[PDB]
Amino acid sequence: MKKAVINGEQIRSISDLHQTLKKELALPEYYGENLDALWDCLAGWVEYPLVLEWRQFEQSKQLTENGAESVLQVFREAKAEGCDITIILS
Amino acid sequence: AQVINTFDGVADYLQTYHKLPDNYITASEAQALGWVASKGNLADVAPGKSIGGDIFSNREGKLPGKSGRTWREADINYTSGFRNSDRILYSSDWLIYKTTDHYQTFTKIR
Repeated sequence: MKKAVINGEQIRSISDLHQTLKKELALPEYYGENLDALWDCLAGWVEYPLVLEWRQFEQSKQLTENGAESVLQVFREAKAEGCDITIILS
Repeated sequence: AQVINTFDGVADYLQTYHKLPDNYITASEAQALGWVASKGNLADVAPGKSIGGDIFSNREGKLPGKSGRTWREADINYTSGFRNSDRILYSSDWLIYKTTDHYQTFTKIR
């Protein structure tokens, strides 16, 4: 298993969110920091099984605009397609 | 015969035959052959193939939408190992775009 953790209270912008994903999922250095790039990396880069623990989700929405919800939805759609992703929302 | 994997080769192929060249396989087809993306073993389970043909959801809305139009994508400049940042994007009505910066920017090429 690959484990990824987002501490929601430390996310102060959409950039912080994408940089945290880049580290936690061990993404490519070319990572495009956008929703199509995140989708591509779930589809054809990231290691599975994956466990994403996203804490303080509400606080991470505060400073990312609609970024936290759209990123979460990319993970849920990937899971819906069969990627072995376990999502823990705290 | 040429392994067609460049922006121009694949774009011309798409417009000419309305399909990708035979060296493209979808992510699900590659996984059925044993591809494990984090291992970077696509050339070992499917020699000479590149990932391509999956639905592209245009999540940042950078490509133009239209009633009835859907998009797909394929990898460009890939030959073996881990995937790169280059992709061709093509619509159901044969518009063709590319990205070389992992979907940050797109250039219309057909």
